[PDB]
Amino acid sequence: TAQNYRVFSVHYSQFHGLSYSLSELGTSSKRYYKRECPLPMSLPNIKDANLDYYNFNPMGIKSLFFSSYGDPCIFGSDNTLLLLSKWRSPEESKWLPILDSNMEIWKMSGGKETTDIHVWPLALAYDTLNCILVKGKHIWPEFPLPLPSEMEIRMPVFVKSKLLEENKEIQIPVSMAAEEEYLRSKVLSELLTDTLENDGEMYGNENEVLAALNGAYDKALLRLFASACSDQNVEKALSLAHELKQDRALTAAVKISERAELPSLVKKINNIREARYE
Amino acid sequence: DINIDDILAELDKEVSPQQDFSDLMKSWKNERCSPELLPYPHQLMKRLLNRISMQSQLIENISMGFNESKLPLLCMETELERLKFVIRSYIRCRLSKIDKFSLYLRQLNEDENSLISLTDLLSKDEIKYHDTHSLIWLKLVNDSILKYMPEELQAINDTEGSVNMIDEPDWNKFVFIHVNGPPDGKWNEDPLLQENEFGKPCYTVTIPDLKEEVELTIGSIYVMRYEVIRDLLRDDKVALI
Amino acid sequence: SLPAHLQQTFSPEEIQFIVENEPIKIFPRITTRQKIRHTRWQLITTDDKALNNMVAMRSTEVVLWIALLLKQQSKCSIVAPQWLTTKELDRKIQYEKTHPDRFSELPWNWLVLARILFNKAKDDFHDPIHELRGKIQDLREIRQIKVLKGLKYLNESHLQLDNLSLLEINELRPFITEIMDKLREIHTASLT
Repeated sequence: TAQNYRVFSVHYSQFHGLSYSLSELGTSSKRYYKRECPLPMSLPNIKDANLDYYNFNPMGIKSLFFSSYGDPCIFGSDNTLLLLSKWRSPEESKWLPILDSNMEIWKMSGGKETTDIHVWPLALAYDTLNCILVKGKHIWPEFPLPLPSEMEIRMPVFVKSKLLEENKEIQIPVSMAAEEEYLRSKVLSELLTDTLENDGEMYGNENEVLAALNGAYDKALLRLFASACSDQNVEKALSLAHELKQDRALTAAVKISERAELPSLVKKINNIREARYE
Repeated sequence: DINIDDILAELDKEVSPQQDFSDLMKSWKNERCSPELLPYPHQLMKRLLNRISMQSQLIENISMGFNESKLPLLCMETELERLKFVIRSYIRCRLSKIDKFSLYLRQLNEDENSLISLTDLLSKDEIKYHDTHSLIWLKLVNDSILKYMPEELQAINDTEGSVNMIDEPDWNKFVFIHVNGPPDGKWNEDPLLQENEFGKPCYTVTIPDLKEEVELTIGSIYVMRYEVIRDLLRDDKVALI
Repeated sequence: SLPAHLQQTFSPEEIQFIVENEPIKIFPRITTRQKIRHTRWQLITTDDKALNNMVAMRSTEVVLWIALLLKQQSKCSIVAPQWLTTKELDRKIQYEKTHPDRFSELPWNWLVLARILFNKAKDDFHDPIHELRGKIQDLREIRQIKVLKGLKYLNESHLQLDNLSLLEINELRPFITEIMDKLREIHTASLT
């Protein structure tokens, strides 16, 4: 799959194993990012509804594409969307699963173990996978193609046991919702910062949405800080507000410390602020 | 656990044409179902005619300016005719209700003790229409009927007849209303609002011909007499569905 | 000046106009977005920021007359709301059959929007149109049974409903208003 001058490939053989190669050939500046580095994906476990597809596509690749900002994405047989983060720096590159789409399919169905709906991926815009939700016994869509639905990316930190335990529509509690919002905001802030610093902005919207994303980052960190302070956990609260990015939201942590009556936490956060003035 | 909504809400904070158009259909839907002729929103309609004039010169200037992307021009065009339809229907409905209550309006002008006047109630064009319609109807019934009747019975603003000469609007006409609460989102400043059972607040109003108090919970639709709901509609708390 | 059939009520095409003047989620099939290297939309009765930022194969929110106008072009495809699914309509049918005295929590524009999207969007539904229109007709019929049951309580004082649709308000407006007006006239003549 190629997008503009970037080329992304997947190799497999019995004597080499699964791997990927990413390159940017261009009209000039011929640089190859990674050549046949191994690919973290699970091949399918090799009834006729799946065997009609796996005789046709043995690798389990539903789709292979780039994001709207140029980050590579792959959709394996385990129905998870893997994005390659920090691919420009080969010593910091990592593959981030940003959708375990079976889990969100189970989540929108009210906890029912649902089989008759599947995700057929097409594209990834920023925080949104465009994909046809195919209903029926077949994974693939038919010729009267419906409108591709939108699936917001969620970091897979959802355990089914706790969601079944609290719900005696699956409603996520505010603690792990803040946890996934914090993680998703952090990885999306990293991706937007890398694409804006390296490739620049292709529109005018990228700086303001990065600022709002850092805002949603700090709001989720304060909601984790509150659950830390509710359990009289001073050290976890200090570790949570130590990762707080902006100086605007530290005063909110001071007010939560005032509501939780932890004056040593107030003193250490003010020492953090003292380090932050210079 | 720690409730964090106020500090996060105060951290989040760290005239417009669409509202004018929503107010225009609020006036239109309140006008169409009401028996009483509603007060004229003079500033809103003056702003709407100024806006439609600026859009008319804008679309004509872009037509002089005529890649060919004609879909914004089509958006301008159906924009203009749908706004013209709304303004036309509102003025036509209130002109029909002017024609229904000509004698009531001329008595209300003739009574200096009453505080309601056509300068506060009607436009200049509507005042002109009502006045010259009253004179042309007057002249038609003098040279048609009232010339041949004696001095007691040519009066058209009569009151002491066996049946009342002058038309009167149905003040207790039943109308569908949907409560919106206050126009603003801040609920506590309304003195008439009061909290009830099951969480939902209501407005309490009294029907005097039965002498009963009735509760109008926020979020539900009713049919009520117009005299009961007149003071809430003039303060713009309900919408006439 | 006003016609007699438009005197004290709205015509259904005016209801169509009113529900054409709402926002709706939609998928553009054209790109009007300015890149880093075309007359603007510039509307005065709706926010044109979502229309200036129109991106192909994304979710945007535009007004419904623009939605129908662009669906006629097929430059942009209208997305059905959440309540226009088979599961949500079955949930509404179950709520109607569960509580006989109370109407279901349907939107005010549930008949007019359904008719508009049936006659204008024949290829824009994830669920099939067939059972969707069947459930729409079932909800319409059970709401008709509930308003027929509730019309036995025509009171001189007042009468309340919870979640009746605007099109059903124009269904039942002249009959209810005239009958209650004459009942009130009878009782006010009955007063000393």
